Amino acid sequence: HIKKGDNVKVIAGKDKGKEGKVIATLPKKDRVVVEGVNIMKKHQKPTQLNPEGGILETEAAIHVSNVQLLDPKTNEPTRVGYKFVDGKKVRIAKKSGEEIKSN
Amino acid sequence: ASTGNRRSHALNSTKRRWNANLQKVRILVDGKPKKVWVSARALKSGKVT
Amino acid sequence: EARDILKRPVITEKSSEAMAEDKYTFDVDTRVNKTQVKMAVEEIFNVKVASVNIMNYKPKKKRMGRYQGYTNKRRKAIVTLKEGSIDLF
Amino acid sequence: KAKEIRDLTTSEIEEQIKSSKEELFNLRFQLATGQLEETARIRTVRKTIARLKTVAREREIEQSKAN
RNA sequence: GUAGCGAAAGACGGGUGAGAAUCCCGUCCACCGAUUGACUAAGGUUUCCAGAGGAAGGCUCGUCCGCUCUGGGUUAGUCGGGUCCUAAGCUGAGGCCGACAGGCGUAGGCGAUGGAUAACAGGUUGAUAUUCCUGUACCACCUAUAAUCGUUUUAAUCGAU
RNA sequence: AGCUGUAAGUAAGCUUUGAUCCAGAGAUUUCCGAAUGGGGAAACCCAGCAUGAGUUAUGUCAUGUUAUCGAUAUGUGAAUACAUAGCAUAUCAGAAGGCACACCCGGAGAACUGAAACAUCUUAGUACCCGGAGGAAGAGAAAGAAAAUUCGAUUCCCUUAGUAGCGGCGAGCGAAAUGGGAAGAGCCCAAACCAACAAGCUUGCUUGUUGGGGUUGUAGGACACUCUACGGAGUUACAAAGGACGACAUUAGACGAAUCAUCUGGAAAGAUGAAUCAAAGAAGGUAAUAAUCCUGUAGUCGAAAAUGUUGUCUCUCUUGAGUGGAUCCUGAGUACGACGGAGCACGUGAAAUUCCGUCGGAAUCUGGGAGGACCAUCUCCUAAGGCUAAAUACUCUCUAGUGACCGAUAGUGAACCAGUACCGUGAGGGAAAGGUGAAAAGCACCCCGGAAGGGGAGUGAAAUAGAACCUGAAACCGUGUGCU
Repeated sequence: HIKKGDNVKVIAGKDKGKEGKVIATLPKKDRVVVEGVNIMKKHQKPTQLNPEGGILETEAAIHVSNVQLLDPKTNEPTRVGYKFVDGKKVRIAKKSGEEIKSN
Repeated sequence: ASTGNRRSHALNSTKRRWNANLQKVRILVDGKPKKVWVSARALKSGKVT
Repeated sequence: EARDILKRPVITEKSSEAMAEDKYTFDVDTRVNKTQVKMAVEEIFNVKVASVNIMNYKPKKKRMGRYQGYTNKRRKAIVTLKEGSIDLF
Repeated sequence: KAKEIRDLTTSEIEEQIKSSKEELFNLRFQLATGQLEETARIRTVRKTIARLKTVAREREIEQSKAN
């Protein structure tokens, strides 16, 4: 269960073994979006505040289960758990101790 | 209640009532002497006039 | 009350031509009478009011792609000023 | 405010209510005469008035919890 | 590719268009004329008026409205109704009757198709007009304004239950 | 850490002071509808009174209030002199009226049908009309049944048995006695006693009022005889402990397992190599089928109204004082029966329970009285005089949690716009149509006619996968080629 500033590895899909940073999250349908990963080619018409339009090569959302956090100590994909430190809940890395993310 | 049958000689049946023998008399209900219907059996031994 | 009873102005070409004279057209609450409308525009815009006419507009049938329904009903007031003016735009 | 709206002196609330209602009136008036372009104020002014009536109700109930 | 296309007189010129026996303008001709004219009821409920495309709609096309957008659009002291009156009826406290449910009925209520009640001339829009504007009136209610009636019984006033 | 329902995308704010969410508690809650101020063609119209704002004042507006019978105190009080009614008040408005009519109890109650109509009978005391309550009623601590040697205060629900019986002895209808589950929980008026009160009365008595007394007799009480009380304790009841009453559930709930990597088409979840930590280790949903992603399952702590609700649970219980039944009491239009009918399995009668109308009329200790025709023996009551217990019924869909089941002419008429289109004046009748996601990435871009095409283009692991991304088939029908 991952957050907006994280650094992930993709474990399933066309990009596989690639890594990246998540940049939006869309949690009510479980789809993160990672930079450099799952690039679409959108046919975008001429808009009122735009030129005729491009092939718009941007990232498409990927399901959240194809992505795993990288252990900060060993750089392996790991699952996460929760440690309770002083009423606060932190994510731990399940092969080591804490993984710190704010961005 | 008080419905039942009328029966013929060949034992046919038609529904029929039995009415009480109401008579209108002046009794002493609470306050005034009031006129009311009451059966003859009821003022055989029940209620003053 | 007095400021929930005037709801909107009405801007149309007919209403503009009325504002060539001293007439102003508002959409008002549908339960108010026209004494209250006279008193409310005198209280709010600080003017003196000659007369006010009023009319009810029925609900209007409408369509949006196999959804049918009605508009709201409207109560339109047209108030004639005696002196003063009102700077809506 | 919305905490220390409860700290207001039950006539600041009354004047605050009618000031907020005049503000809402001007906003609705200039939405129609189509120069508003920041239409999110209308909603928050409504909720302010809602805030202001709610506490002014509950003072009343506490004013009769004693009498 | 049959029956049918629902009574009736149209012709030509111009225009507009991707495209016209069809739409618009013109001229001539024709039909109804105690009405296929003009108003008012009931009934219907946005069909009314402007723009623009009509994918369907119309016993064509759109190059109209009866699809879309709004631009819309209905203004009353005097018009027609309610704040008045009652008819036929319908209801009806108490009352009478009735297995129940309920029926009848008194004063009273409600109830127009009847009675009562104050406005006309001109101007004006794409769309309303005795309603808007201009003029001239009329009818009510309330408050000030003054001479007049001055046992307040009576007195023109009050005024019946 | 995102969010602004469905019915999508901006302005936006939040905001770490915690948004959006999820539970709990409160506040607001237009108008109609027993609608109840009066009226009315629901969702509207018209008022009054009292405050309040406004106004020179009215008009206007706002806030309260204004529909019958009960209770407190009364008050007045026409035909007819007071009274009492009625009456008009003042108050609580008290209380009526709110129903899934599925189960339950009552009232009233068909017919087609069966008999190879039927009319007796059956269908059937059925439909569903009306009224009640409700989380039931009935019954009941017995004139109770059982008839052996009785029995279980009762009571109510799954064996005898298609037996006994009833029956145009036809069609058909159809028991009970002899027991499992569950299990008792006892109250009145009556007898006299006593103490006060008043009235009559002449203070004697009587009348009545309030209270303790007692509810079954092969006796209970005044008594008449004789000598004990909180012993036990007890809430579902009559004393309640209403209690600190000792766990509502430990219910909101929420946190909270443990696995996995490599190679060939998009990915493995195919072939290699491994693993899971104990109360979970059990299923089941995610471009590829993780008993180890979402999660449960196990564990955790657990909060409002909670308190398992108890083993002292304040008050406070009821230790029973044994003989007789000798005299009194033991229930009134009544037991008690005739006449018409109904219900009892039973076709009304030779009837042991109920209704109408009429009759009438008992008894007391030598008691009387009652029990499917009469008199002696057996059981019962001390019927009618009265009552009231739990365990005993039942689920629209309430609510949550689940399954050789509906798998969508479906439990549903309707898993989509459904009691909707539409049809009918109205009661009413009543459809069709369901279905990405791998991801809109939905043919920018670009080129010839409005629609529609042809090209490229694409997120396109695959558009004869283009809005008919649930794909998607068939057949009927087509239509243009051709071999004979």
